[PDB]
Amino acid sequence: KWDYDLRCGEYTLNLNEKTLIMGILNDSFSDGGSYNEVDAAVRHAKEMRDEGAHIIDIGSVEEEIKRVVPMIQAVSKEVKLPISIDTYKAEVAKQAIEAGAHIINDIWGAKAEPKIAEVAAHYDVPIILMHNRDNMNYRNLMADMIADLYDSIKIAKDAGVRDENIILDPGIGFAKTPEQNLEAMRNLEQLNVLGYPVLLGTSRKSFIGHVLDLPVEERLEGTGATVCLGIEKGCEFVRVHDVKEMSRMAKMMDAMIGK
Amino acid sequence: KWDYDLRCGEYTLNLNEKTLIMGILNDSFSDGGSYNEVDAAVRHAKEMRDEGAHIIDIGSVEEEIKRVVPMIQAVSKEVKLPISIDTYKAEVAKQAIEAGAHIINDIWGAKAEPKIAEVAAHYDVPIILMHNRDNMNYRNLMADMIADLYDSIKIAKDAGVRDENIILDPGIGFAKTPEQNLEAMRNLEQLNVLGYPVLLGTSRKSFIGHVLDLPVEERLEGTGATVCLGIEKGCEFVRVHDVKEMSRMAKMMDAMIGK
Ligand SMILES: Nc1nc2[nH]nc(CCC(=O)O)c(=O)c2c(=O)[nH]1
Ligand SMILES: Nc1nc2[nH]nc(CCC(=O)O)c(=O)c2c(=O)[nH]1
Repeated sequence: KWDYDLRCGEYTLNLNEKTLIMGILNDSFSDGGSYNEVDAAVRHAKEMRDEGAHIIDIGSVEEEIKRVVPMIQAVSKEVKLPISIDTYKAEVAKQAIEAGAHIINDIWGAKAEPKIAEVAAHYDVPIILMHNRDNMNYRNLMADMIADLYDSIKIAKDAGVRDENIILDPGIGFAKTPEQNLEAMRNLEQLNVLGYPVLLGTSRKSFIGHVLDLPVEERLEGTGATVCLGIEKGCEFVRVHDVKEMSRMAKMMDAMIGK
Repeated sequence: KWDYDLRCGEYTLNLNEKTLIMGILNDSFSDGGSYNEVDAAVRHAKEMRDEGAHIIDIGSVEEEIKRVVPMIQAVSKEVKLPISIDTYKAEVAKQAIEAGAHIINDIWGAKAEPKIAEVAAHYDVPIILMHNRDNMNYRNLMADMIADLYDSIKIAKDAGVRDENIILDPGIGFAKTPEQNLEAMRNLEQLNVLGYPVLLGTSRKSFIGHVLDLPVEERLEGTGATVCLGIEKGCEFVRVHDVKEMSRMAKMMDAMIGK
């Protein structure tokens, strides 16, 4: 039970009533801004909003800014929903919050560019710290993830990030072998000891294919399974591609566990 | 971990390698036997077999026999898979095992017709005892289910049913209000204390509709959720309509829990 709300500027996400669904949002001849790109992005944001999403996830440094900023301007204007920027770069994160993004989403947990934590602290936005490393050489998988995530928190907190603006992510499908991904899934509740909300990103990932022997477009039931087990282990967010399907699955879980 | 195998005549089901999927099998102008009925039933058994099922569930006393026997004769002849007979009637169960059914499936847990337990004992077949009662007046839901199931076991055991041929079923969607169905789902692990394999039948049931507000044909993600939570609480079998989808979901769960 959370004694606070996730504060994202205009919108506020309660962490107790339901599992929050973060939808993953989708051009040559262009460096960024086109009518085809930004319109296709808006149609997708609109659709995801209609089918249950609570957050929209939008994700060459000069290029990244000129691609992603126009998309954030449009979607935040036209879809009444908090937006997260999927970057590990300090400068891109700044840009995106300027252009209207509400939440930062760092796949390197402030280790790639520590200054990103300083960006987060400054704009007073929620930051997702995902587990990652440049190797798969674990002494004890869970004990090391928790160790590594903790170092991400230290960087965030030293930078002035408030406890309430910190969300953790086990980084499934990162620096982990098929068997190590399943181990983290099996032991996800361990992350709860750190005292922070947890986000789970497993949608359509490679290890589902390893188990089911099924290609990326055939991983819906597999995704569902990982979402269900994640919610049962106390996840606050799930980052999925199939918003309609996962929303229903999340909703039925919530009823059963009594969230 | 089970130190024995579920013995069903010609076929043997191991209870440790995977969650066993039981598929639910599907005429006017006829009292039983027609070419349309039994062929449509065989096509369905064949399909379910092809998409992951491990058991086929086939389910006016004179009528019941003349309807169900011809279907069992055909399916057991043409599909290499154990068959269960979904009845609570002693005479129908006898007939069906004579006609080739391998497992009895009693929705009244030997309380409607105690002589059915005697049928089961005699042919030495596995029997599923499902929780049921003629009222919803519970002191303590779980404590009462376990009490009631135990009385089913007493009838079975007095009749000569061996411990290894007994499987339990919480009887979700029976004698339980929408809120009581969710409570049993939340507390399913409690059934494990009785020492018997558990089968979970929640496919497309009314309470999924109550939660999701969705009609019977729109309850696939909801079913999945109940299956995933059930496997996580240690179910050995799931009784589902959507064999393709649930098999994949069962398989991905099994990988994650380490079954
Ligand atoms: N927080 C978080 N951010 C991500 N960004 N990008 C990716 C990669 C894109 C995709 O494969 O889903 C990802 O998996 C995650 C994640 O699991 N979690
Ligand atoms: N063991 C068992 N047998 C059944 N027979 N028939 C039914 C009813 C048919 C259907 O609605 O699925 C059932 O739900 C069960 C069950 O949940 N479990």
